[PDB]
Amino acid sequence: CEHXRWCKPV
Ligand SMILES: [Re]
Repeated sequence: CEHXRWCKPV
C-alpha cells in the first residue's frame, strides 16, 4: 500500500 499493507483476504 504505502508503509503498511491491506490487500489480502481478511
Ligand atoms: Re494492502
